[PDB]
Amino acid sequence: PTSDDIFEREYKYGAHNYHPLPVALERGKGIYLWDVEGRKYFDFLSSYSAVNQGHCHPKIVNALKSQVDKLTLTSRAFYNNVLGEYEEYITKLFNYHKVLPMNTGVEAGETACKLARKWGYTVKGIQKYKAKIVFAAGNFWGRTLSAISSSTDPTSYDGFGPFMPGFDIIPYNDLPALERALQDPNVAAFMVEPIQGEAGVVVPDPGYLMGVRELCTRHQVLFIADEIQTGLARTGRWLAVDYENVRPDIVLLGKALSGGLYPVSAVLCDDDIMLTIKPGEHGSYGGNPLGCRVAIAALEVLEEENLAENADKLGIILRNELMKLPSDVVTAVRGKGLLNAIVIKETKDWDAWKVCLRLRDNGLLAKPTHGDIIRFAPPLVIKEDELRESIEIINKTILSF
Amino acid sequence: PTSDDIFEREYKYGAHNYHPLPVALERGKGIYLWDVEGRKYFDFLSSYSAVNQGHCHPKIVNALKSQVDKLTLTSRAFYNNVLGEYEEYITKLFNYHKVLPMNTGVEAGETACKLARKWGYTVKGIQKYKAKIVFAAGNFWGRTLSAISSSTDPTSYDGFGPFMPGFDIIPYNDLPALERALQDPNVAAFMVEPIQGEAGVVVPDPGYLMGVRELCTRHQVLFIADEIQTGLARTGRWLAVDYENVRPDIVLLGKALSGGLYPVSAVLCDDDIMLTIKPGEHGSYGGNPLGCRVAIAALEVLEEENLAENADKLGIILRNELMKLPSDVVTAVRGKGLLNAIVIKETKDWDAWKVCLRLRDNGLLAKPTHGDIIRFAPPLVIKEDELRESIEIINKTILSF
Repeated sequence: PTSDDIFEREYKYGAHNYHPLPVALERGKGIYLWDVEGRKYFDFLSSYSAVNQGHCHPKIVNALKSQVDKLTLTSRAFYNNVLGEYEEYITKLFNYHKVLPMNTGVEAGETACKLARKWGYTVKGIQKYKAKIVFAAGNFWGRTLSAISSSTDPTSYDGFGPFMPGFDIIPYNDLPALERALQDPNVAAFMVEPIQGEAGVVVPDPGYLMGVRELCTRHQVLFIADEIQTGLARTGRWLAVDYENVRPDIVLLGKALSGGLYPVSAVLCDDDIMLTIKPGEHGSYGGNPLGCRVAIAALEVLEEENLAENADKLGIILRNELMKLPSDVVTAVRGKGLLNAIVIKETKDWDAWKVCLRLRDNGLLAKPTHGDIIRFAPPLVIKEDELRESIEIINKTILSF
Repeated sequence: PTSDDIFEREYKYGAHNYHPLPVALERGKGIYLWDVEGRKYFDFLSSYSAVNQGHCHPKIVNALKSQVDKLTLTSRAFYNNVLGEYEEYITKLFNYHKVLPMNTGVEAGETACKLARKWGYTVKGIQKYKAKIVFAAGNFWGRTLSAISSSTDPTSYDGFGPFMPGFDIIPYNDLPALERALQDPNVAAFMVEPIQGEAGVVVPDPGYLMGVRELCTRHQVLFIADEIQTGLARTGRWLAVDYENVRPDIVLLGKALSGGLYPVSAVLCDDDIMLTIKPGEHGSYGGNPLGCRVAIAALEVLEEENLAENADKLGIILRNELMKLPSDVVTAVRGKGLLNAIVIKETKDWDAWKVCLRLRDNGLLAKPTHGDIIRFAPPLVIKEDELRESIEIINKTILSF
């Protein structure tokens, strides 16, 4: 079964909702992926930060193998013995009272919007169904009807309406725009990524998150920080918001929360928000004992291998080296920790897709995000010499055009 | 760590979005659950049909353990070697051209609504954002803002608006009401459960699904059958719709699709619907190689152990025996296969909660659904003598009041 056969079979029997980079992977371990032909690649996407710990981390694998023989799912009609250990662990780790467990990132975002609205009505005193949520242009939090109703990307929402009302959109990285938007007393929450991943690793200016915190507090608005991609050591801190020492009202986690072994996501917040949802009023596989064992292990790997500090150090090296590329062809380099992107001067001859095809040819896997943006985001377990070898692949590729 | 300690820890550190039956489970195998005190229970919920194959089926466990060491997640930016084998398998099994993989049931329902709307606009020719979707009262398909916008249960939507427009609701089990609703040419789809699970195992009348098929065809409306709970042998056929030999336009699968080992869900339909979504326009962990290995195994267990035929035979026995209970206390018995429920004459002295507490005391786990409905739904691997022992527990419990 060749790579072309894999491409062809999916084309026959699977929906056409993606056009992946033409490479067919069979095995992953740490920073490396192997295709069915046996070729070896640096993984410079890390499954959008879901494998921050590297592919198939043995401690996370071992947690899954141990728990799968015991109990994998009771549903929340009953209690399982694991969920509470995990809740105590993660809430103490991030210093919120409570966690609401879900499965995918978009489910955590949906839960956050529901909390915001219930809190708006029952605590802030907004009149029923006037509550607003404000989002930043370029945000991405998944693909339900609600999440695409807050999107400014036409490919995500065009042809899928009508849309969820009550969602307002302002520019990213713009404190006067947030201040203006929050003059409306019916706003219940502002949801924002500390760095916008799918928009192309858009890093806001120093001080933006501090201003977001202050403005949300000043106007009695919940600050929801979406760290589903940026959290869990990817940017060089436990949360990307830690760079500005700000405490969001709601923090969303996902992706790396399982090391890529299981869909686990989390909504963290204090009692005054969490308990506006009463028994029977929300839920989901959420909180199952298998995913909880996996996530405990995945978090322990992050702390025990000091991956945030490694991501900080190596991300400095990565951005410094990438800035040595010619401004003729690479027009920007941006990122924090090991979440980085370059922008290429797209001609009609070359574009980010062709660059990623050639990087693939040269043993490195990256994906383009808008026709001129390429993300460079290897697992945080990468070592300095591996990183420098990968950078030289990048340099060879870009300078080969 | 006692059962009371487990209750207490979750109360401290977890959201209060459930009030589970007070029992703390540590181990599951086949039809049985064990709590942390070591007590043994018949599982008569089957995690809402996610463990149709029984808890921890060894073939599904073995598929997970084999694949977790190889590769668990590349994301859909690249191809993995497993997804296509699974797509070919499941599409050939249910005889649709294509599958769109997702993770949770509500994500499959969201995908279905998105397909319906895109198809409405781009194929049926509905004007943009006039498309309607019709749902049946009592439907349940999860807890996103969209799904609660179609709900008629106030606890699911009250305090969480404003709501998704374009969703219309008619009575269940009512062909004249569907016919009336479909006179509107802007209706793109009707979504319906062949038996409504969370509503209390509401079985529609013989011929309802045939009439739904005919009316949807007559009026150029997509018939979306939600078999996330009813499918995969639970009701005694591969799909609950097979009892009426009808072919929906979209079939949703979930829950048992993984044997409870992994959140896997599926959207099945033919090219003329599926391919209205283009690359970049929808997605998600969806289609990851670990979940695909699990789901292949889980489907093979269903076919190889002939669980649909077992569910049919034993469900006949279960309903016959339950009907022997006095009409003074049990006012209805309903179900197909091993998806069944009883309705109890709730006084102020007794209610379904107290019944389930006592069943728990007597070694059987069931959950109440509306204050007077108790579901009886053990895994399909149950044997006749185990089923009769469980029935006698039910009889002892109900007659003890």
